[PDB]
Order: sequence, then C-alpha cells, then structure tokens
Amino acid sequence: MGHHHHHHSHMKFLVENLNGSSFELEVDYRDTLLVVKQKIERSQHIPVSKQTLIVDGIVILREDLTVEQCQIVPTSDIQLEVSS
Repeated sequence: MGHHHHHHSHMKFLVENLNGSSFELEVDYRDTLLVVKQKIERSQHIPVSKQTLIVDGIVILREDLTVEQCQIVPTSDIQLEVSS
C-alpha cells in the first residue's frame, strides 16, 4: 500500500560558459558525453570540438563514456572555456 520510490535522472547542470552564457542543460543519466555536447553546441553556438568541459579542474575529453559513468553532477563547478 503506497510507497513508490521515484528516481529523478533529469539533471540540469549549469553550463557556465565564461565566453558565452550560463545555461542549465537538462540531460539524462543515459545520455553520453558525445550527445550532451551536441546539445551544448546549439546552445553556446560553439562546435563540439571546441567545447572544453572543465569540471572542478578536470578536463572532460571523452565521447565514449556516458554521464552516468562520469557522474557529472550540477553540484560541481562546470565551466566552459571557448577554445579559439
């Protein structure tokens, strides 16, 4: 009777692009780092290849890993530094 644990996979992490605009991108745990940056591309208007994901100091250069593996949460400092 009752009790249903509903998990929220939708994560809106603040894509804080210093050379652009901060945007909370709503990604799912299932989405890969390759796909998530394609979302960012249309948002920051910068090509995926120039999206230097800097989280807490670490650069995220992986397309093969999903966000559920990297566990990139909005409670970390997620910034973008536009490579010219």
